[PDB]
Amino acid sequence: VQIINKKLDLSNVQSKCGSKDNIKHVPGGGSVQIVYKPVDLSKVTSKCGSLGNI
Amino acid sequence: VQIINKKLDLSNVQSKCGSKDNIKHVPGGGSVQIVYKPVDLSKVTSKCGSLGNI
Amino acid sequence: VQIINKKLDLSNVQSKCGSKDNIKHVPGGGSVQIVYKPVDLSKVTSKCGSLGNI
Repeated sequence: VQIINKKLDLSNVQSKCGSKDNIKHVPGGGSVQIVYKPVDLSKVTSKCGSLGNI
Repeated sequence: VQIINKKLDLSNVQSKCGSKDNIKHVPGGGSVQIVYKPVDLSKVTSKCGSLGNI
Repeated sequence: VQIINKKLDLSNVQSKCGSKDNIKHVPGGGSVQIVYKPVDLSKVTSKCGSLGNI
């Protein structure tokens, strides 16, 4: 009943950001979820001289 | 009944930011969750001379 | 019934930030969670000459 994963990871990231989730994973009936007036206004600048493998 | 993972990781990150989640994992019926006036005005600047393997 | 992990990790991080989660893992029905006026205002700067393996 063998399971064999053998994973190899060489990945690279310059800047990595997690989630910014407002309401998340709320199991139950008759519950109330309100998200009111969100504003994403954020800025991302990425500049690179050469991107990719080989 | 073997399980064999054998994982290898050489990965790189220059800056790593976790999540910023407002309401998260709230198990139960009849509950109230409110998230009122969120703003995200964050800035992310990434600059690189060469990004990638080999 | 072998479980065998064999994991090897050589990964690198220059700067690492944990999560900034407001309300998190709150078990119970009929409960109330309010998050009011969040502001992400953060700045992240990453500059590199060469990022990646070999």
